[PDB]
Amino acid sequence: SGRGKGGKGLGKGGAKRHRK
Amino acid sequence: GSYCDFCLGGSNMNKKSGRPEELVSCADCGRSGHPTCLQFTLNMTEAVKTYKWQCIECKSCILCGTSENDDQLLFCDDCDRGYHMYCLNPPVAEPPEGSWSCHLCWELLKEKAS
Ligand SMILES: [Zn+2]
Ligand SMILES: [Zn+2]
Ligand SMILES: [Zn+2]
Ligand SMILES: [Zn+2]
Repeated sequence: SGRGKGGKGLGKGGAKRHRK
Repeated sequence: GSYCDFCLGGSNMNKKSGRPEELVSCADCGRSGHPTCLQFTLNMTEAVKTYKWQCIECKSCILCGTSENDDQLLFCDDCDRGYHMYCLNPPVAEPPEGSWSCHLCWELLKEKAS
């Protein structure tokens, strides 16, 4: 969930999850 | 042989908790995951263990199944059917970007009644 490895991400919190 | 990308145990085991559950592998990758570690809902949980729970990455739309914009894709965490929020029947622009149920679940929702 919340997409696996492939970078660092786009968010810096903890709200919402699972997308890609 | 797969396992929860969060415990890497094995469904009947939540390894990180050593407790029983039931992973969900991607019908593309095979990456399994415990709906507890996935924060899934029952319906999701139950729906994703049976059909293609395409890992959120492969998730893409269902209205397109292309990922196209993926900035609108609405991830029905009630089975895992993403819909670019402008693919739905009542298309959103931002509203339930993450949660939100899909149409197959709904028509099935209303069907659940009575
Ligand atoms: Zn787990
Ligand atoms: Zn995948
Ligand atoms: Zn779409
Ligand atoms: Zn659904």
